[PDB]
Amino acid sequence: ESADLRALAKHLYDSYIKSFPLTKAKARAILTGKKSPFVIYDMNSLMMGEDKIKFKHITPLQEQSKEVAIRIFQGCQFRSVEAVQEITEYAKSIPGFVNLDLNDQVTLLKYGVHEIIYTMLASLMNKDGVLISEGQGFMTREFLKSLRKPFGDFMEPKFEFAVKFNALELDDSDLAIFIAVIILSGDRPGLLNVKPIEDIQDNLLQALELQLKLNHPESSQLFAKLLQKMTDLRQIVTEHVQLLQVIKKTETHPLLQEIY
Amino acid sequence: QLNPESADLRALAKHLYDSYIKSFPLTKAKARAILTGKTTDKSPFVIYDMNSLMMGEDKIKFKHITPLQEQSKEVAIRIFQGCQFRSVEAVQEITEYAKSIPGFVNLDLNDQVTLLKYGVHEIIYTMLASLMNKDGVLISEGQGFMTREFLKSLRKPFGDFMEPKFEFAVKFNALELDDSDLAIFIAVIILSGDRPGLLNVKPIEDIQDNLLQALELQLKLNHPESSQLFAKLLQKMTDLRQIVTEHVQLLQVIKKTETDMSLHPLLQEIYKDL
Ligand SMILES: *C(/C=C\C/C=C\C/C=C\CCCC(=O)O)=C\C(=O)CCCCC
Ligand SMILES: *C(/C=C\C/C=C\C/C=C\CCCC(=O)O)=C\C(=O)CCCCC
Ligand SMILES: COc1ccc2[nH]cc(CC(=O)O)c2c1
Repeated sequence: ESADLRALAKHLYDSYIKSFPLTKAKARAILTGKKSPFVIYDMNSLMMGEDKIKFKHITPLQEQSKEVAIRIFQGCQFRSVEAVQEITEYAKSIPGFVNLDLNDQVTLLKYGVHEIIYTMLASLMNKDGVLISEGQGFMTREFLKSLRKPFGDFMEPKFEFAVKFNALELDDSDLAIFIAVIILSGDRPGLLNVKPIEDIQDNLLQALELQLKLNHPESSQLFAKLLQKMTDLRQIVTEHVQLLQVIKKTETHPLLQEIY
Repeated sequence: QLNPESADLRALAKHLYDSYIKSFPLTKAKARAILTGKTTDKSPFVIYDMNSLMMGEDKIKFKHITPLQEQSKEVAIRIFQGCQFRSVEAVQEITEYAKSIPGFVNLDLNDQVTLLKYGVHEIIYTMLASLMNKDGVLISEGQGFMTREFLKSLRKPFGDFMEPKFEFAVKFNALELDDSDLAIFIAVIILSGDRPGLLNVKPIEDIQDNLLQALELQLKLNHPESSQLFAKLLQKMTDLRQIVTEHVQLLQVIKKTETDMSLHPLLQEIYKDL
């Protein structure tokens, strides 16, 4: 069976590499400084970042808000929607996932993408900032935290999580299995056939356990610690939805709003 | 097979179970015995409505399980004040249990308080599942049984307090853990280290790691054929967090809607800036 677990782990890694452009290994090389990314540390930096390197985001569109805080918040949305498709492609590569009731596949993705988005966003963050637009840029943590109204605190919670999550020192091969475990959560509301879902997650967990023991022999109970982080993830997610709610108190296209 | 390493983990498991039995008067084993209505000496009086409640005070005498307020003129309030007193008593039991966790009393005094402050309700909900089945919950140390529907029809504010507990319990109980398992799981909850405001996270994480090791072996030896029970159990910890958060919000509403109802100081201190 150990062979089958290593096969699964390898398969997930390969798929993870193909589905996600910017890996943690790549992101870390850039973050530690081991072509420097454009650093957005203030307002003028931003404006030059958009101009000197048209960030493939919302910035191009007219009739927006031309208000930095609002445009930054919306760029986060554009990228999130983009990430959702990468996550979806990856999910279909998970053994058994496609064979699940189609409604359940949609339910799992619906409730799983936010947890995965923040998990992976941690790979692109350090206590000082976050990598943006395929790593071409680095947006300062301080800059983000200096945004007015409720925008100054929308990213901070992700940073706090990232700092702690990153302490586990997971690599892409570990993350590939962890992400799949998140997707196959049988406790998502509205599921029609929980059994198959838990059966797959059980096999994924077994693979994750072996992966962490072979990959980090020195880290006692790393498996247990990683699973505990699920608590942190869901907290950051619900917390995110709440701010997202309060946002409907600022009033920050129709087809665009439909898309995002 | 057996080695000095796993031997130490088994000794710790035994210690924790022993201490658990000494700290908690109503174990899951006793709870299930009463619930499975097996015997004729352990039969609880069932409170499923007002009249039953009225007569319950007679049969399953409540040594003021509900704060001395005589006829508090309100079922919802009396029941509520009743669960408050029980919670305080449970906090006392858990506190006694915590001191038995190797290394716990050796940690910084402030962290000791922090760990109890954030771990207490999570443990209470975990153990409360031992006293529940899909139809109700044992009360007054097992002498009584209050139905889920009765509690569910209390009143706008209160009628919603227990449902989330029951929902959790039905799923958690599906794991079929026994007291020896829970003693370690509860110890793991207490020694988190990821609690807000901890001064020295390191020593705490070292203790928890050893407890997680103890829990892992325990589950595999006690539940041979229950694949990934360990991981499924740890995932339940997020369910507990949810319950607590939701319960806190309910309390805020009660605080404002019932300005004439006192809330226990101990509990108030625990929820403060939580
Ligand atoms: C926006 C919110 C989520 C990012 C979505 C997925 C995370 C994984 C990779 C993308 C990160 C790179 C990037 O941020 O573009 C978070 C923000 O930092 C807002 C900035 C707006 C994006 C340029
Ligand atoms: C209160 C309702 C629910 C119980 C609340 C908390 C559970 C705490 C401890 C359980 C023990 C678990 C263990 O140690 O195994 C119900 C009442 O008590 C009110 C009714 C009183 C009648 C007026
Ligand atoms: C229903 O009344 C209450 C009031 C305050 C409380 N604090 C802790 C609990 C335990 C639980 O949630 O069962 C509780 C119950």
